[PDB]
Amino acid sequence: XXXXXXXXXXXXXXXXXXXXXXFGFAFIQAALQLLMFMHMTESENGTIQVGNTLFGFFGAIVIVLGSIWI
Amino acid sequence: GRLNILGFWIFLGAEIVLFSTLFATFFVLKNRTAGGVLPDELFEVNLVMIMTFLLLISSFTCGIAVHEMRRGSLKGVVIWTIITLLLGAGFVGCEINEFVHYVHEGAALSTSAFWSGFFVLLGTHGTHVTIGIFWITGILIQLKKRGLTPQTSSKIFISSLYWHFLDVVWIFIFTGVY
Amino acid sequence: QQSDLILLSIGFMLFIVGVVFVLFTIILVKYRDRKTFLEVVWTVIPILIVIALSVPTVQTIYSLEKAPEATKDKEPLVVYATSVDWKWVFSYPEQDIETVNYLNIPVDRPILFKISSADSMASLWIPQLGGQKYAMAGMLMDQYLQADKVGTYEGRNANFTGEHFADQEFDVNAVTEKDFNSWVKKTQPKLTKEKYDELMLPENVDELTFSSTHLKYVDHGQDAEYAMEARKRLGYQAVSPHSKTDPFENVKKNEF
Amino acid sequence: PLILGAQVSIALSTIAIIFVLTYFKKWKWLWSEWITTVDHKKLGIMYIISAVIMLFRGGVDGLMMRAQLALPNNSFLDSNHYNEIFTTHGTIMIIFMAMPFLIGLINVVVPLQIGARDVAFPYLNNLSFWTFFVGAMLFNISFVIGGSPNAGWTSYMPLASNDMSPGPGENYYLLGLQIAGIGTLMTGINFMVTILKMRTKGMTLMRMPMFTWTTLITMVIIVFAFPVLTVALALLSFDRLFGAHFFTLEAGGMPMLWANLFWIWGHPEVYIVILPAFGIFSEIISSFARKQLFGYKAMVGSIIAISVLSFLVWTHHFFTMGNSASVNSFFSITTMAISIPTGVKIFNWLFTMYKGRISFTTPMLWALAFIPNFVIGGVTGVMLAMAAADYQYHNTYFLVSHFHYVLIAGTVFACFAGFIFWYPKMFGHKLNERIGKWFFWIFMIGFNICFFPQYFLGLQGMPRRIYTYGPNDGWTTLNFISTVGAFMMGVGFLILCYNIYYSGVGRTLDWATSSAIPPHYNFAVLPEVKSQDAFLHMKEEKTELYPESKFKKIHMPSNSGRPFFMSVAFGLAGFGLVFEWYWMGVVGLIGVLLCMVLRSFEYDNGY
Ligand code: HEA
Ligand code: HEA
Ligand SMILES: [Cu+2]
Repeated sequence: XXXXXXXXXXXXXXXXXXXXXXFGFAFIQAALQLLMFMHMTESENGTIQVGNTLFGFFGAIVIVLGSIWI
Repeated sequence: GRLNILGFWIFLGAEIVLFSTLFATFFVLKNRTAGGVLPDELFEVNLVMIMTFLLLISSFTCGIAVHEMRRGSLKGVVIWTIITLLLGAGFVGCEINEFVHYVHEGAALSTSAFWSGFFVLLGTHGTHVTIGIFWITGILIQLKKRGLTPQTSSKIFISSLYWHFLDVVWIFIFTGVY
Repeated sequence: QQSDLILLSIGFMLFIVGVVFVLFTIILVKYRDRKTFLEVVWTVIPILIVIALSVPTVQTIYSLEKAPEATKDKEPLVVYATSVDWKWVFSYPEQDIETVNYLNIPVDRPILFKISSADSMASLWIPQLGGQKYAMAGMLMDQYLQADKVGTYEGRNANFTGEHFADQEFDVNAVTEKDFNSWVKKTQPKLTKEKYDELMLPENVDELTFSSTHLKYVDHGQDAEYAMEARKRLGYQAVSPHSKTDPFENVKKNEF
Repeated sequence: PLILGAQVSIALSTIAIIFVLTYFKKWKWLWSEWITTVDHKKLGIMYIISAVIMLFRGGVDGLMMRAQLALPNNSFLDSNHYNEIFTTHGTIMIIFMAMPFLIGLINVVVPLQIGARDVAFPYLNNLSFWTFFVGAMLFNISFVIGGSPNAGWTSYMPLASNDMSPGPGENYYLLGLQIAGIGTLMTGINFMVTILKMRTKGMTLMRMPMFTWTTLITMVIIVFAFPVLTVALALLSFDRLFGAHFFTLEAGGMPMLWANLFWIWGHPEVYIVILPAFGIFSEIISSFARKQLFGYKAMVGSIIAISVLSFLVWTHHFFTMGNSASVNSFFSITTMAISIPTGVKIFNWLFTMYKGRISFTTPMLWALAFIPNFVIGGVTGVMLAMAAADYQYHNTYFLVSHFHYVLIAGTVFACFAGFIFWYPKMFGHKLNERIGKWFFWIFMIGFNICFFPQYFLGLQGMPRRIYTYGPNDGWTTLNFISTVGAFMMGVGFLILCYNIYYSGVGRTLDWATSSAIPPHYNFAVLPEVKSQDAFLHMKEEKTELYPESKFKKIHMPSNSGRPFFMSVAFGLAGFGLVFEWYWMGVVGLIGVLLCMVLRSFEYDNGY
């Protein structure tokens, strides 16, 4: 019941993503996954769980924006 | 209480660097094809692939919340986990005919340096989504001589959340390569 | 030898650090046998050790970019430097001339070394000129040099090993201006077109003068695909056990 | 070719010896209580005994290399069969020696110091050994079966495919590390969960004590700096086998892109070989010193700095290839910001050793010698961090002389420190102290006259990866001195093995076990701890033991024969793709077929 609101909101981000082509477009991609994964982390094993994935995207920025940085 | 939910979770964080390495590989190999074919791919197939997968999670974010967590739809496991299993073949079947149609100029990884990254950034990409089908169907052999209850049969959740991690880079591939 | 003042000046900087820890162990320990405010106050010195180098080193990275150890924004000489396997190639775009495994430069003149390679990555070290730059197969890397005093400057490669890579030592020299123009005039063999392709085989070679520039061939700095049109057009791909000797098909200029 | 003919017989003799002397009947002791065992104590053993085997394999390699480099115009080894030799030596270390030696000292010492039973997944940790071991036999069988790679442990791309030429060379490097990377990746995942959810009651997070913290940092860098290696080789493995053009010169691909992928994994893993080394030395210097590790809000806080600042520094191995200058100063300033969080950890071992007592035993000597030698290599890497001066001493032995001081004093000593200080855990009694001192001194003095003349060798004008120097300004003796010290460290490995032929002032849960050689269940009751150091507060302060009538049940994570069969599939498909089979693999697909069948058995076995 409550998860359908996010799923319905998720489909519009892809439709707005096509409207961008057919920063400002590098953020709508990360924001699409925030709402997707926010429904299954905390808590109990959380803090560590939702914390493990945070520093992985840093490497993605470090690896991507670092490789492009040359 | 099972810590495999957390152990095979930090394994999901490792794949972020896996795909970021391919994303760094691909993003540096973007301006090549100095001698070869320039990339022109079908646009409607991209949204059809992405909207099929964006609807794949829509039947899975609620596929365990209003399933095992809310109330107890034990009979619906052969309903919500099977319908979401057929959607996994939609991405496999569409990406296979996408690669076979790419045999027509730009086949495999030998035509250009750029098509090497794309057939691998989406290659092991396609491999991760293919083994998930065999992992999601690997737990479906439990409603026979087993049939465990929630908070005990962790195989569904640890394989459900692994299946969720695909759509993350799947969307980042949507913005990355397209 | 511009950064050599850093090496000598930094040598004593860590020579003190090696003796500081001699006073932190030998002074006690022996006297001490059976037979919170200091750590926080310590964080003032370690950046002082690195920020005293995180400024002059950054004031030098941006210094080797623009025209360095030479003069001013005059006398711009260009020298295209290519690196095939084992062997070094250098071509002058100023006048139709090109040498191999040898290089002459007048002292006190800027030289824009265009660095590139043919089949394997490399780098012209030359321990008398100082810094080295990688020979990237696919694009040209610019690098300026000069000559301190008149003498014999040894030269080698980064030695990205490959059977014949340790003997990549190519000797370079630095003389005056008047002798450089007479030397340049005496020369004008020529660019024999096919003998250029007779070079991409990794072997051993002598002087090979050549009084004509080779840059009329796909730039070489661009389109690094000249490794297939090289070793394969003469029918040769090496292996590791037996049946090598450049898999048959002769024609070359080797040693002896 | 003549030398490699004797060992293939010696290799077949060793295989023929195992059958007659050992295989009288082994399906009751070898297949039951070993190979596919689950107890974490037995796995960590199999890790280091492979590293000692690789030490002799790496030993005859390191000796004959410098024996060839005794003086110019030396005709011991030719151009090739040296390139392969010096490549096998470096890859046998770090990957197949220092990694199994470090994880082995982790797979054993860490789970006892936390009071837990086994690890998180004592099942996935089983294959995590064989996943490395089948990669070790893969990379070892390149001896006579095929051809060892001859591109260095780096093995850059532009000299690795067709410009290289040997078929079965780089493939062992690609497929050998590709497998061990999977095994090593799981070792970081098991221990990242073992030290977070299986600690005993009272074991607070901030004090547990500091080595178990360094291992925690070791098993964090493995999780994020090994998937890169898994694709960096897989990309390269696609370039070699399936005909991909990720970094190929021909189709125009970037030759340097494989360099940056390897080093995005490279320098972070460089700390994975120094992080447990720091931990093993953190206890021993605070154990036989009988003092408190004075400094935690600035020492464990310092162990987290190098954990993240290892990925903002990896571009320091380039510099010479002319980057964007600004990006060559960014990682130059940043690299200096990595020698400071590493720097404070040396000032933390001397003020925990002062005011306190000491007794110079054998493990103390390794901790005694670890303090200077690692800094003498650290006072040279600071120079390497200066990108403006890195162009002059890039490569040329001065680089080789820097890191051999850093790692051998760092890891190889910690591999020797953890060897002796925690030897009573492995079997009865310990090593003879007085004659164990003879091994320490000879191995220490030969270490310096081997690599300090290399500081003069490299600065005077001797590049690296060279089989003949030549009479250059009388710089022959600096090369021979390096070889004398080189062959001097070899003298000692015979002593190291002689000490093995004979067949404490604890401050943590080391000697807190019921006796020597702790049992399977390890600790009948979980300790309450509730403090920083468990053993001293549980000796003089009160007693606190394992009282009877307070026991309970067992763990029952019994054995399953699948991890051995699982890694054989990886070793079979790996060997099948390497040894010929250029385009596609006939048997390489079967290994993929067998692995996925066991991955169904992974979630088809109830226990
Ligand atoms: C863990 C790190 C580690 C360890 C332990 C060692 C161990 C040794 N290494 Fe090396 N080395 C590297 C890291 C390491 N090395 C790396 C990374 C490379 C480059 C890799 C590449 O790019 O390819 C390299 C390669 C390398 C070079 C540079 C090659 C060149 O630039 O041309 C040198 C220089 O002399 C060297 C020497 C030694 C010596 C004398 C030992 C000693 O410790 C030897 C240890 C030996 C024993 C402990 C056992 C002794 C053996 C015997 C007693 C057997 C005698 C019996 C008979 C001869 C029959 N090795
Ligand atoms: C255990 C692994 C290990 C560790 C811990 C280190 C530690 C360091 N390393 Fe190194 N390094 C290697 C493994 C390691 N290295 C390897 C394998 C290579 C060669 C790879 C190859 O090409 O094959 C290499 C080569 C290498 C390079 C690349 C050179 C090139 O481009 O060719 C650089 C560049 O910055 C470097 C620098 C440093 C610095 C600044 C530290 C610092 O972390 C060291 C910190 C220590 C100190 C800084 C000294 C102690 C501090 C104090 C006493 C406090 C006071 C001091 C100051 C205030 C300065 N080393
Ligand atoms: Cu590094």
